[PDB]
Amino acid sequence: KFPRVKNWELGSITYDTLCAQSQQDGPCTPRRCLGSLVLPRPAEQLLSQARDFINQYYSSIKRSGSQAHEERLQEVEAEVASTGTYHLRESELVFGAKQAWRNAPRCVGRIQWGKLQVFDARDCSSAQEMFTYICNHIKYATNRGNLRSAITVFPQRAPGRGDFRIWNSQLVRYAGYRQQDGSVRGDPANVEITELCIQHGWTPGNGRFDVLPLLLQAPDEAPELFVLPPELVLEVPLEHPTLEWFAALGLRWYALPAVSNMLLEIGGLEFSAAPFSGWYMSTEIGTRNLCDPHRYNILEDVAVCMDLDTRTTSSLWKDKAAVEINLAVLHSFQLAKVTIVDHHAATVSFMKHLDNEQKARGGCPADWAWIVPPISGSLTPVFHQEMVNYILSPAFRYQPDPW
Amino acid sequence: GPKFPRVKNWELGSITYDTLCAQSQQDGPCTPRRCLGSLVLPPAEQLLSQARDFINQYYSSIKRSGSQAHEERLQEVEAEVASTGTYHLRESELVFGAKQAWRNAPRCVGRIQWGKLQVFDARDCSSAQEMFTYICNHIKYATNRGNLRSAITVFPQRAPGRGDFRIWNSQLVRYAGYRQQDGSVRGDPANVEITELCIQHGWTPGNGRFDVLPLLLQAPDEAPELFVLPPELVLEVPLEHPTLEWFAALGLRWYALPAVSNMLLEIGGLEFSAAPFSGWYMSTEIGTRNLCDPHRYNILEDVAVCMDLDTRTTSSLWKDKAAVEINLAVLHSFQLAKVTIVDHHAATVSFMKHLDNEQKARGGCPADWAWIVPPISGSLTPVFHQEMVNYILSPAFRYQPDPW
Ligand code: HEM
Ligand code: HEM
Ligand SMILES: Cc1cc(N)nc(C[C@H]2CNC[C@@H]2OCCNCCc2cccc(F)c2)c1
Ligand SMILES: Cc1cc(N)nc(C[C@H]2CNC[C@@H]2OCCNCCc2cccc(F)c2)c1
Ligand SMILES: C[C@H](O)[C@H](O)[C@H]1CNc2nc(N)[nH]c(=O)c2N1
Ligand SMILES: C[C@H](O)[C@H](O)[C@H]1CNc2nc(N)[nH]c(=O)c2N1
Ligand SMILES: [Zn+2]
Repeated sequence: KFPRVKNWELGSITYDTLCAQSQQDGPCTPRRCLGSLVLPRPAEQLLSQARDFINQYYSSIKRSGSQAHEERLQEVEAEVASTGTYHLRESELVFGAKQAWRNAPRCVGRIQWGKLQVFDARDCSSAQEMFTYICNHIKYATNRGNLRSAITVFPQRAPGRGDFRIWNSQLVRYAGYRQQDGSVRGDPANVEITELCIQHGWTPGNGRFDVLPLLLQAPDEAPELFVLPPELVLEVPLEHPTLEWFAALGLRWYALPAVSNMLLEIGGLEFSAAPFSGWYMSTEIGTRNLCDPHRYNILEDVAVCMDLDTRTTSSLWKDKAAVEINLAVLHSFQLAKVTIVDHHAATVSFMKHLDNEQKARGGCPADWAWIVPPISGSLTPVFHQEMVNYILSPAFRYQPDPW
Repeated sequence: GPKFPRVKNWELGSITYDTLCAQSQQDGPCTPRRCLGSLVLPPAEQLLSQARDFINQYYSSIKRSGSQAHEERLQEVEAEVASTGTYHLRESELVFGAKQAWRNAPRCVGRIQWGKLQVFDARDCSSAQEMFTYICNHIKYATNRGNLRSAITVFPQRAPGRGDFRIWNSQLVRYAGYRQQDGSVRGDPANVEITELCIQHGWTPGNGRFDVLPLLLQAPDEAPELFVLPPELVLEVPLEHPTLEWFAALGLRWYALPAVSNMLLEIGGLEFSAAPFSGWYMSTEIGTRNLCDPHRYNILEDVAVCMDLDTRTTSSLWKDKAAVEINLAVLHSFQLAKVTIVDHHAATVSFMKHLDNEQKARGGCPADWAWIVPPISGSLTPVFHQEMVNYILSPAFRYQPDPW
């Protein structure tokens, strides 16, 4: 029942016992594995998730089974029985947010899980106020380049109404403009969201790196548009340690990776706007953002600058240009004094996290295909590490686009 | 949407549904509670139903399902089982089944070539010495002086109460790994045990990093016998770099023929415990895994020092830079020597084409994403962006316990 987990570089073995705490099914069955898929295909239930989560909280502060634990369980029962829902205490919300990050199987940054600033924005009643919270979050998290993990939590979902939602997938994203010639200027991942901004009254730029405005939505209201003041949005010009021409490419990226469209689930309560940020691992920018063919797709441009032979796969021009771009990202961030981690350092620290979690919890849910970096996979220790993937709560989830 | 897994390509935005998985009759390790896809290792009644299924596959493949010859073959199979407990394949059925087992292998990126496989029937083999003759013929044919050709040699199947035909070596060609007094390993550390078994069984060992191992071959109920491959049969490629002149001075080399020799071939309930198969290398197998794994030759640091990189800090990407050059050295050296090899870009491009072929022909293709994606430059290849469904179809190759 408990799976054996082996590391093939070192020959070491552990057993995951934590997986038995899973209450939520993933996409696999004994007939077929679907672990490579990106997205997923009443009082009694809420009450039991609420109890489990409260048990988790009192166990975390070592006060499991005390009177405060007992009376808090009664408070939750009393509230659900009367209202069909309940509310979290602030410190509970703080615990739940850290735990949702801890439990995220696709996150390689989890050694940092215990260090998270939690902003309680549950007293927010308008899109305008959402914006103020978001701006303070950005300023805090950015901290002049010395990035600090943060989450801001807007009011929970309520059965009698529409959700608070941030329409953007990230707080900072570059616009993508579809052209008459069918190409895309800017970031092709953000075409649809750029078009929505324009529909809701934004005057668009014409650059490759136009920071998008935010579409913020209070319950049952049309989303409202807010331009982030450019002084809040820290960006890094990309240059190269040895290649002088690289800077001429005019490439840049923003400092703050801040996911804004996922749902935060704690004790059966759902927070549909709960944006969170940390700092980048270099491959996210250098490899995926700039090199993906359905993104900025710069590989060929860069290789031609390097005067590589582009005529054939076997000169490994792609691999060569990809390394230089990742190096440029590392160099430029370090030069601009902005927090960044390379994929070797991050995966080493992830291995340590796995060992920490083994001792603490008897395992760690991990999604191998997301943990292993998108260049030089087997050069990192996580490649050689077997991993068990499963869903624990508190959790982050995907949710439908609100349009 | 259809009641079958939906499979997306995220580069292109295209969708398919896998209906082939419905044909799987064997459970993998995953459940609704937990995914275990990253784990490397996983009577007459049972046999008869596997047999019937295989015979139906055979007759469907020649477009003769339901026909007299199909029903007669079925009757023939159950009569043979009813009186002996086993049965035997016709020659053309073995050929079909071998190719099908390769086509069904979820972890193989080379499957576009599945229809082109030379199937050597060695089901008459009766000694360890004859296994050696068969293996030498396979190696010569497959190597073809560098113009490599896919091949499989099939020795006799498991029989009840009778011992197995086994090749102890994991591949027909492997380098020795000698444990040193300083605790280190000279040669390939993956091969420490088999090397030590060969010496026990009377091999006089070398003292190099690239000593070709002898074969340990086991006929039914006999102790295994040792056979040295005549060196003229084992094609090897000395490694050099196109621009970095000192690379050749490292004395690195690899062999031409990747020939897996310890896997079990299952066809219709029948188990062929000895059926070595071979193709040609994808360059990352050698340049990235065999040469750069910390637990293999582990040459990353040596090469990066030669390249004069800053090995004191992760963020110089010294590991990534050296790896790329080692991989380019592998491609270049194999090309120069005119030995068949394919890079990870061309290999994955042709695997996508294979996925498209199989969608039309069978309605899906079992594929293990973590194995299909190459170990350098993953997201630079098109398979990274392709969702995959993994399941077990039969005929199949299986891992089997080491015989010692
Ligand atoms: C502190 C620095 C952090 C680093 C270096 C980091 C790194 C990463 C990486 C590389 C991924 C895979 C993303 C992709 O390639 O699409 C990821 C995913 C994820 N991270 Fe982290 N992360 C950090 C902080 C955080 C924080 C603060 C949270 C929440 C509080 C978080 C929650 C998540 C979640 C839920 C995912 C999965 C999202 C998805 O499926 O796209 N991470 N992270
Ligand atoms: C024609 C050129 C071929 C290429 C380039 C190729 C490539 C590969 C690669 C890269 C793997 C992943 C293994 C690893 O990295 O450890 C693999 C696995 C596999 N291949 Fe292929 N292959 C070829 C031919 C064949 C042939 C002829 C067969 C058998 C008839 C075959 C059967 C298998 C099987 C059963 C596996 C999974 C077993 C394992 O190694 O774990 N391949 N192949
Ligand atoms: C907090 C944090 C820090 C960090 N360094 N990195 C991250 C991952 C995000 C940024 N770099 C990529 C990830 O973006 C998150 C969104 N995931 C993209 C895949 C996806 C999801 C849902 C629907 C789709 F259609 C597609 C988070
Ligand atoms: C026929 C063919 C052609 C080709 N290019 N490539 C191949 C795969 C083999 C060679 N390059 C790596 C693979 O070797 C397969 C053996 N390893 C499987 C994993 C494993 C399991 C148990 C214990 C272990 F130590 C390792 C086959
Ligand atoms: C299809 C496949 O699952 C998809 O391309 C995944 C693979 N691994 C990944 N890993 C990370 N970290 N981020 C990603 O976006 C993806 N994409
Ligand atoms: C832990 C993980 O399952 C293991 O290291 C796998 C990953 N992917 C692989 N992919 C291939 N092609 N070959 C391998 O040996 C491995 N090793
Ligand atoms: Zn699975």
